Amino acid sequence: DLGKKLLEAAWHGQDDEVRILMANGADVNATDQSGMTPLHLAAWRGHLEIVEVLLKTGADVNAIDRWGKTPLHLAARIGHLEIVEVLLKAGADVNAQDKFGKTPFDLAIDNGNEDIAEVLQKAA
Amino acid sequence: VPSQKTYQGSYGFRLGFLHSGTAKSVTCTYSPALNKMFCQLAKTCPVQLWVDSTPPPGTRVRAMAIYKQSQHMTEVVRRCPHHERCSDSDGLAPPQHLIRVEGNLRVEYLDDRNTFRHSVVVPYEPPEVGSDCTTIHYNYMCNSSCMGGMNRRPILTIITLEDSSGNLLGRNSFEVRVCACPGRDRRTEEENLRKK
Ligand SMILES: [Zn+2]
Repeated sequence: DLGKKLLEAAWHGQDDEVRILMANGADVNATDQSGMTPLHLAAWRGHLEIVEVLLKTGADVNAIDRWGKTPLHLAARIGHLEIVEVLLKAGADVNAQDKFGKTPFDLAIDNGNEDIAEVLQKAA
Repeated sequence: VPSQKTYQGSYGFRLGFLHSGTAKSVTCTYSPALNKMFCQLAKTCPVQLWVDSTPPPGTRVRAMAIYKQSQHMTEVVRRCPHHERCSDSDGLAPPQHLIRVEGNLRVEYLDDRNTFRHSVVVPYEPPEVGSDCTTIHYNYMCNSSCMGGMNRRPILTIITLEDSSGNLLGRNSFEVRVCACPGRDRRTEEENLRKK
């Protein structure tokens, strides 16, 4: 199952393996046990180039995991500034609330990521 | 027989590894395509714990080896007699245990009273400030080829997140080859996978 392999390749940051899997049409909308898509996983780990290729490929920028988080939630929580910027440009929803009622801005605040919180507030 | 099933659980538990490549002198390297770590005997093997939410204080992290092949899975993974008797303990690890943790004075080593399986367990601690994951430094104390022990049989390492009473919170696993030339062997096994 190429979707399962794409999830793990995106998580571990294997650019070459991500390229081969997508060249074989691996499902960019696959979800892991936590409901995370490849875009979620690359946004969590900080793999900017994989985030960008997934966005060029019809990945849902606002897909939600089992806790209601979007990829922008993850990038804002961890503090991946460049990924936050590309997700916003691709249409990430700044108002999406997870199952704790938190927007990405709220997670940026909660995790001390000041610059990202400023970026998100100007995009509100 | 110990479960090897991936179970990310309520805390969203995943494992991460370094990007170490396949150069001639590499000491530990992880193949995502194989979900397999290649490492040299007794060298530091960093394993990253990634969690979507922080498990509570009192959570513990256990590591245990099992044989990957079904016909060997019921046999306890142990060090070979040569290495068991070579007096190389750090003073914490029993000399028969394959998996050690380095750099953690709160490590505990368990010999299961019923199954006789070995495991090594540390307290879970959240990431250090600035960090996104908790790293544990494992050491593997026999080569896969050790004839009195693993005798060229592949093993899995099972990492379990447990509460203070031993209940399951999350589980992940990866194959391990302990060998002289991890970079060469990773490159070889990844090329073989491309052919098959
Ligand atoms: Zn040995």
